[PDB]
Amino acid sequence: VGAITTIEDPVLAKKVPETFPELKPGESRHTSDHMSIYKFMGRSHFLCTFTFNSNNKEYTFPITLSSTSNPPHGLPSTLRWFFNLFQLYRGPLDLTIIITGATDVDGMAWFTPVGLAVDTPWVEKESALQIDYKTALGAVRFNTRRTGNIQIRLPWYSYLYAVSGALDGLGDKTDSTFGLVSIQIANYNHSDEYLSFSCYLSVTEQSEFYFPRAPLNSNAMLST
Amino acid sequence: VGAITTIEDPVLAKKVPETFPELKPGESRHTSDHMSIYKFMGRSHFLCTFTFNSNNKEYTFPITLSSTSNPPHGLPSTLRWFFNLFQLYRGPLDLTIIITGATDVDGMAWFTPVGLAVDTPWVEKESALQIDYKTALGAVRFNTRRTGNIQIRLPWYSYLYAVSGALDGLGDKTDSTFGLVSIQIANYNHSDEYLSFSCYLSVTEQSEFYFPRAPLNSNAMLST
Amino acid sequence: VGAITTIEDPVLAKKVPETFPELKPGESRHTSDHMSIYKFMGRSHFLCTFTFNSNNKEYTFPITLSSTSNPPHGLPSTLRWFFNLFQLYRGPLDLTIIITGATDVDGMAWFTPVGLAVDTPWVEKESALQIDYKTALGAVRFNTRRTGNIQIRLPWYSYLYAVSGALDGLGDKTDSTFGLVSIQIANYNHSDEYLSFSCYLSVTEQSEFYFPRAPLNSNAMLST
Amino acid sequence: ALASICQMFCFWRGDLVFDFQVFPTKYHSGRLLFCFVPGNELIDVTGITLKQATTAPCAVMDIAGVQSTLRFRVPWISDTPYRVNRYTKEAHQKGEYTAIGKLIVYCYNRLTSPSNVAHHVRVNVYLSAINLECFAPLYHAMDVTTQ
Amino acid sequence: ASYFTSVDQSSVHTAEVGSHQIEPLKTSVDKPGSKKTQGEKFFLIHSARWLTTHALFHEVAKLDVVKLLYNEQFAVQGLLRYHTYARFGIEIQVQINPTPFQQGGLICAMVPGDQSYGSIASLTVYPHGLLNCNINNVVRIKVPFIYTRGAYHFKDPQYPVWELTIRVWSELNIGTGTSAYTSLNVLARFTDLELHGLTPLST
Amino acid sequence: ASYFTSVDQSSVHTAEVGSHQIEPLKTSVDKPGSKKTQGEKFFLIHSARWLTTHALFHEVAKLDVVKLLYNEQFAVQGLLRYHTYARFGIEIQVQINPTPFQQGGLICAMVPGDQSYGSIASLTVYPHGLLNCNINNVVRIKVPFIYTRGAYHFKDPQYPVWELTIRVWSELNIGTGTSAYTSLNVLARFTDLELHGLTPLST
Repeated sequence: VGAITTIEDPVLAKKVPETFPELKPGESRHTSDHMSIYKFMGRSHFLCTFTFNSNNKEYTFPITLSSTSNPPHGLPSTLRWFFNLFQLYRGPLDLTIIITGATDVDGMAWFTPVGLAVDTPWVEKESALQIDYKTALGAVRFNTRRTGNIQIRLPWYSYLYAVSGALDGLGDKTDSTFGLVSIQIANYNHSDEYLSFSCYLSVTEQSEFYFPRAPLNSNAMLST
Repeated sequence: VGAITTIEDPVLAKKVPETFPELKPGESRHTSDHMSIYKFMGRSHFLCTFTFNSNNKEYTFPITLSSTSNPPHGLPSTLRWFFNLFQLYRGPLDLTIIITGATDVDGMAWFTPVGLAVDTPWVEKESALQIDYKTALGAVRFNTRRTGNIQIRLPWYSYLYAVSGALDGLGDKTDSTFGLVSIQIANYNHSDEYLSFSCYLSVTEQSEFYFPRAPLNSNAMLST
Repeated sequence: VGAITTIEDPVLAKKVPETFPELKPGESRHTSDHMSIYKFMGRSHFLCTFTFNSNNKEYTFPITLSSTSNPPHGLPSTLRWFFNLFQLYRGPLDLTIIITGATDVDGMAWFTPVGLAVDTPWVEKESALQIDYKTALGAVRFNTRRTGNIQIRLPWYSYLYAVSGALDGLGDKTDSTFGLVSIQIANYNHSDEYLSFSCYLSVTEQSEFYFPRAPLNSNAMLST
Repeated sequence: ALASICQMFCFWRGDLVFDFQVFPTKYHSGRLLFCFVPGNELIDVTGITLKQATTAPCAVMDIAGVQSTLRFRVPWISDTPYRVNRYTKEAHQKGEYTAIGKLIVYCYNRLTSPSNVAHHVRVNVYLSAINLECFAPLYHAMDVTTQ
Repeated sequence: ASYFTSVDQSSVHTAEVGSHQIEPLKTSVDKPGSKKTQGEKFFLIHSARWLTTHALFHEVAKLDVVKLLYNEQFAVQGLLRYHTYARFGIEIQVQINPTPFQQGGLICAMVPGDQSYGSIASLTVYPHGLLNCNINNVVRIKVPFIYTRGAYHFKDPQYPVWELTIRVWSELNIGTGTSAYTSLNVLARFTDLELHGLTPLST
Repeated sequence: ASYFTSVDQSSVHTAEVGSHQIEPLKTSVDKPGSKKTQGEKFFLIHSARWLTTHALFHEVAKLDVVKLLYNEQFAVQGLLRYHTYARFGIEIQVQINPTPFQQGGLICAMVPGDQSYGSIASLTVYPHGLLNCNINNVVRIKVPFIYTRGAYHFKDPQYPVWELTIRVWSELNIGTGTSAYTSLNVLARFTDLELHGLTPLST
């Protein structure tokens, strides 16, 4: 009987459809499930990459959930796909960056909340900020010889209830930015050996997601 | 929910209509009601008027509930309107007549049931009836010097179950007459000073009314 | 101690003033009191007067509580003073009129609620109304030979909550009228002997009074 | 009928219940909007658009169905407890009114229909009252109000 | 069921998503706005000067209360504009600022309808209060609703309900050099306000 | 204690006369006007035509809900104009009038913020309802409040809260001579409306 329904009436839309005779399809054989969001996005995913061409230059990139900004500057691949399925987001993120190439390089990375005075996004230039201004916001000082990779949790500091990935114009310039991560290099002296970085973003267990949207039409998804 | 109904179905026609939210409109502030028939028509209303141009002439008028007879001979104003709302009538009436002008005038008024030998209606002529025939039917003898007004109850004497105001042709000439009231004047000797009469009809508490009709189209109602 | 107070503070304004030593001044020797309104205005007071100069002319006057209309057309003497002490009024009135001079005069007086089609106020002219229109509103038919005086209670019929005596302009033309009383004369034939009327208004026990005003400055009170 | 009862009276109050009766086929479709506009009857009602009308109380009706009749009950709204019969008196006066306000009937959706049926649906308007009070009788002949 | 009433054959259940959420951390801590917080607040009416050149029983400020409260300026305009009929009570503030080197006094009387004739010296009959440089600079008057109909009508009102008046009760006087004037203010609010009769026609 | 707050040394008791009277005979029998009777009623938004020349996935009416509800026309303008911040839910009516000789269908989807990119064919994910000439001419959609701040700001809003969209779900078609169009209407009301932030500056 369940093979006929009126979908123009939403009350009958929650009916359990039946068509032919069936059996219960047993169980799933592997223990964990892969459809829980906190697992699928539990895996880390790609974010961005940049290289330094000279000593004592500082680099800065925002983490922008906007759909409008197209890669190489923006969210590529999966993240661009994942943050557009749902309307809102809040809660911390787990950031992992990976160092390659040259060695014996000191560096100090900090995190800057949205709106505060900070270097221009996606621009590689000498730092304009007072050294006293940097360490106040908090920072980690890392050397490339010993580790070469850093896994650190970005906090949630914002004056917004939450951040959104689908916006247009005047709103998209403000609400859609999560925060800025910056990396300064020092003692790069030889310009050879090609020091390069890469970032990887992950989602925590304290993150939330709200109000499912529609997925992106194929011409939207891109790659670097 | 009461804002929708099918009036082509009489069972649902007795439904209590509701449209918007409402409150009970308190009370009426004056004690008596004016929509009870025995009150509205409790007030007296106009009937007819006539004047005598010479001594020892007798006048006679029927009380006719017919709609066909147009004033000055017929029912004017309110009565013409009131006796056409309902189909039937029965029971006594309260008659009040008022005398004006000349003084020291004896008069004798009687009441004649329908059908019996009587003077021609709406005609002012010398009495054709035996003086012995008058007082038998009953009469009141009044003098104009002392009173000048008389309030007397017409009885219900008829061979009909009831009388009707809406009739046509052969029926309207017979059933539609309630009875005849006549007034004879004597000792009018000086033709000056202009003796004149007026009647006023009222409805009793013993009257009845049956089977509501439709009210009269405006071209019907008239005035003297 | 009661000889000192602050009248700028209304709470202490209800204090019982004492100044010198006193005794209770016994009793009032006559039983009834004259300061109860329903007694002082229980007495009747003057209203208006008019005379008829020819036969079959009709006269009409409104009862207007307005202060603006100055006598001879308006409220004279006491009434003009009494209806301006308080803001509002409602409830029936007791009207008494008195006939003088010529005799054997039929007349019919009626009462017309405010706003309905009626003769022009304070104008003596032949009646413009259908005789069928008069008796419907109700009327009393009186002869001057027998009585010569009539005491009749005007009803309260109005679409206003109450009527007011102090008004200006657009309001004073409408709200301030209680109702219209009219008197038609008939059989006045000899123009001699000077038939004249007078009215007297009284207040009932069902009347009310609201919100005391300030009494009238002396240049206001007038006489006919 | 309701007229011939009140044409003899000065004052009244209550709720006038209009009953709108459509006479369509089953194949027409469309809606109407009955917009009640409290006030007096001398106000200018014509300069009102459709969007401005949904503010005032209204009811939207559908033409197709097995219910052809809409009962619409005007709640009594006035500054004075009783209205009055001015038609006896000759001319207008400020503050003395008869109606409690005007009714409007818009065209909310257009009227669609195939070729083989008539394109216009006549609608009768009934009238009757409830909680009706009266007083102060008189005699009057109320002329047809035309337009 | 409020006012707009749909009568339909074909209708259907609505589709909700989620539901009203209470705030564990509030954005704004003030009471949620409503009629009682809007209509009933204090509003300013008339502001004039009181000078020594005003003789006895001169009229400093003659006000029409309801006519002044209805204006685009005051947020109570929001309700009154879309409602045809109203009835209500009124409250009044009269605040002045004497310097104790001055002397004199005023009277503030709420008269229903109009003053018309009746005596000036009797204004102490009407609900009133007295300003004096000796005692107090403030009065509060609160009067219920008085009128000859059921309710007020804002588009074309019959006659002004409460027409406030202020007379100089004793001539103002000062010494040599003392400030010769004082400010004067009036405040008013509706009370227990009740509305009826929605309508577009105001626009 | 509401908002306007007097702080005075010299103050005094007010002088009442009479007191609030209930009506033994009411002048108007409708509920006394208030917020719940004003703000929450149904209002009209957009009225357009739906024609056969509209291809598949053509957009009949693109609406901005909150921007349209705020206008001098609708009496809800009364409250919103004098309040700076608000939060609220929305309800939606979409009413059309098919004649059964026609065929086709529409979709009415409430999208928060903007559509932006995401697929048209997925609009059945958003809270929605389907119009069809076979079944029903009416849909009701009711959505709670979604936004990236605490409350909406009417003077200079960041981005439109609920921007409603309507796409043609299947091409309209008729026979020979049949009426080629149909009316289309949209209704909306605020729900559980809460206000804050009084202010003159709107005028």
